[PDB]
Amino acid sequence: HKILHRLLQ
Amino acid sequence: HKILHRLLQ
Amino acid sequence: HMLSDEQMQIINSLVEAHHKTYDDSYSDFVRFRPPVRRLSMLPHLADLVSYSIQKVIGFAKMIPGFRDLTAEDQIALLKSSAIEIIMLRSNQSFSLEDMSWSCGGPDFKYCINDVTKAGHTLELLEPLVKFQVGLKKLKLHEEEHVLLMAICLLSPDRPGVQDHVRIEALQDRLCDVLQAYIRIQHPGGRLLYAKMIQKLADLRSLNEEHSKQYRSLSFQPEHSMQLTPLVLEVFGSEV
Amino acid sequence: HMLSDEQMQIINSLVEAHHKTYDDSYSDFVRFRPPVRRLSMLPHLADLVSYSIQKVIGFAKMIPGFRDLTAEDQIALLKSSAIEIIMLRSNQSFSLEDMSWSCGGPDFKYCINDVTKAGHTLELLEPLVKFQVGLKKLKLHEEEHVLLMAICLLSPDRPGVQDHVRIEALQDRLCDVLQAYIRIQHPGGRLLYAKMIQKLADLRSLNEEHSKQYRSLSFQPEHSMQLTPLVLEVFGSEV
Ligand SMILES: C[C@H](CCCC(C)(C)O)[C@@H]1CCCC[C@H]2/C(=C/C=C3C[C@@H](O)C[C@H](O)C3)CCC[C@@]21C
Ligand SMILES: C[C@H](CCCC(C)(C)O)[C@@H]1CCCC[C@H]2/C(=C/C=C3C[C@@H](O)C[C@H](O)C3)CCC[C@@]21C
Repeated sequence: HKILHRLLQ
Repeated sequence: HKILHRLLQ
Repeated sequence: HMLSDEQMQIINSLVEAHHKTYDDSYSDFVRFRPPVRRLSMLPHLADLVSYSIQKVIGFAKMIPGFRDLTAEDQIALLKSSAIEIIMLRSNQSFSLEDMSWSCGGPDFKYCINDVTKAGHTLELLEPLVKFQVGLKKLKLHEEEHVLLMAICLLSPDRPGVQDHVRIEALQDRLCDVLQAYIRIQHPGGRLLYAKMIQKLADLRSLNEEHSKQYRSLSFQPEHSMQLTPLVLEVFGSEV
Repeated sequence: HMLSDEQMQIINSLVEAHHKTYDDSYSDFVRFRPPVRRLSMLPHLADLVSYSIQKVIGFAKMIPGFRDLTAEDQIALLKSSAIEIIMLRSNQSFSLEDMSWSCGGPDFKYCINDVTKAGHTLELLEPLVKFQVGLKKLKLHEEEHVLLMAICLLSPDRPGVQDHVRIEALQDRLCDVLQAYIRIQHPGGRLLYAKMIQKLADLRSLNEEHSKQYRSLSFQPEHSMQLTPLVLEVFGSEV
């Protein structure tokens, strides 16, 4: 979930 | 390596 | 009767958040991989979906109370609902006059033959367009469309969620706003709240069919290599 | 002295394979995500690299004897050598007159400021271009350029390989062809075989610097999401 997690700031 | 493997037919 | 201050700000917040994450000019579509008309449309449509996922996450982070759930539930609600929110938001571009999504010129006018050129069968396309013409006929105000999106995202019946209580509470505060809004600012629709909740069940079924066809695609490596990293993360099983 | 029949067919096979996988018109570049001139060039250049990886795999599958290695060694040789073959093949588009790669018009003319707009520092760019002008000055025939690519791919000093004997044998049959070719069909270069083998060491060092900077990029999720699935597979650790 790397990207999704960062995209949720 | 799913894609690389298929790309080597 | 009336809306309270808190139901006001929730409407204000969801409408602003939608305007910040939906561009009616579709001008970023010129940054995608171009369309081609063997699955020729798949790179452009993968880019489009991937762009839209970034937008729904933005909407999501601005839904009052969403930011308060744990990171797990936010990811859990986003992975399973994104395709449904994308189908909802895409109603803003769906024209009855041609049954296509008209995001610009002949380039970004997506008809039914372009969806099939992205590796999707009529089993998905046939109820998807019927959902679009059914949704379009409702002639929803801006506030109802945006309330429907947030209610959809906040369904507690999604795989992964753990705060069944906290997210079921937000989704009900949101339905309370939508039910109030229709009472105050929408005559000519006593069953409008029922036909909308109806659409949420329609989406559950469209979500299933799309995720079945995606699963097949994501195991054909020559096709999964056409997707983006975001698409592969959001629609792939990763718990 | 002369080339044998077998050294002939190996030259014939590698030159045909290169013509099948290198398009001097760069016409598929209009299918990439367009360039932008915050890392604006990264989507276009990721697409370009990803396209080039598909091409090197094609070249690889047509190198006589490569198809005979196990699938593991083919993957092992391709994952660690691809960036080097891409740097080699990109010499065909590198112009001395402007120190850029000129793949078409002002759109696909990649200068030094565009490489940095793809998140790569001068530590990579400074020896990379010096490798390009050093390689360009060699004025290699078609056969030598293609023999150099195959020799590079077939280095037994790569992580993952298991048939140290079988791939070290192919790489030496290939050097024997290249050494013979220069003897027969290339006067004005007694050290040409030595300066070429020199370039293979130059690439080892460029490969290190690029894979260091890529590693940093692939852990910044906002950047890794700009890459393609092929790029992430070829350049990521997956044993
Ligand atoms: C078939 C294909 C997905 C294939 C890609 C994978 C492999 C991931 O399935 C779509 C099916 C349903 C979701 C959104 C659909 C549409 C959205 C339109 C929008 C334009 C504007 O309204 C802004 C919106 O955010 C998106 C209409 C065209 C069809 C798709 C893209
Ligand atoms: C910096 C960037 C990679 C950034 C993307 C990640 C994140 C994966 O590092 C490249 C660095 C060195 C490899 C090839 C370079 C070039 C190749 C040119 C070719 C055109 C034609 O000759 C056909 C060839 O196959 C490719 C010149 C421009 C720079 C790149 C693309």
